[PDB]
Amino acid sequence: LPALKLALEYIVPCMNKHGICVVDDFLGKETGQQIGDEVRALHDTGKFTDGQLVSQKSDSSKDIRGDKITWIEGKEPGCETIGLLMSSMDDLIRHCNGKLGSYKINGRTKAMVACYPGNGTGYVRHVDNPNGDGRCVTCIYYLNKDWDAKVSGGILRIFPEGKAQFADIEPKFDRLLFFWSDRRNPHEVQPAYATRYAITVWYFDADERARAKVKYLTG
Amino acid sequence: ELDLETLAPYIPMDGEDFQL
Repeated sequence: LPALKLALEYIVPCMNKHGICVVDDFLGKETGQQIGDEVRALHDTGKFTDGQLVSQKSDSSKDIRGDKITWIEGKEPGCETIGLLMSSMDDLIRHCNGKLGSYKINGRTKAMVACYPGNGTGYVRHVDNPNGDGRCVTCIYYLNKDWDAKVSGGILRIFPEGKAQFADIEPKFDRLLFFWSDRRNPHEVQPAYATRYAITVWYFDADERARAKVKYLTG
Repeated sequence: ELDLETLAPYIPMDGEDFQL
């Protein structure tokens, strides 16, 4: 899809008005399937490890999030289509430069490839960036062909602040989602009863990320 | 109130971030 039009005429107004934006059929079936195969190859070869939290304390991470993950830069062998996904995400964000709130987006995390391996795993209600670590936009791509949420669950429920309805996002094949990462969008992954895959990148606001890095580097 | 960072998904704080 042409990035300029999609960014400026849809993603920008949707993000500013609602803080959440869904783009269905982002890359098309062939590319989505190739991504699914690359992800399943990562799973099958033991690459995933338990998802972790910003601040680890007495409780097991698995009491909080039951997913297993790996980080992808985009250039690894066997991850070329994930890299194309990431570049397509980046292209949309670059065409949004300066139009997403007051943020100035100069960078992002690596891609987090995540799997909830059925069995009722999920993620308790939480905020992606509650204390100002730099993350301003969460971008997620779903690649679950044949997902039937009424049976397998796995719905991402977002509680956008100040709204009269919450937002239920099925983890549908080839769906791209953006939302503000801060406290405006508490959210949860409801229990999944089938293997559920998603790829996430978080985009950074330059000034907030600089302050967060200064805090980390000074203790 | 609960420290929400104990529920937030980890990202690396060191190294670089990917620059756009």
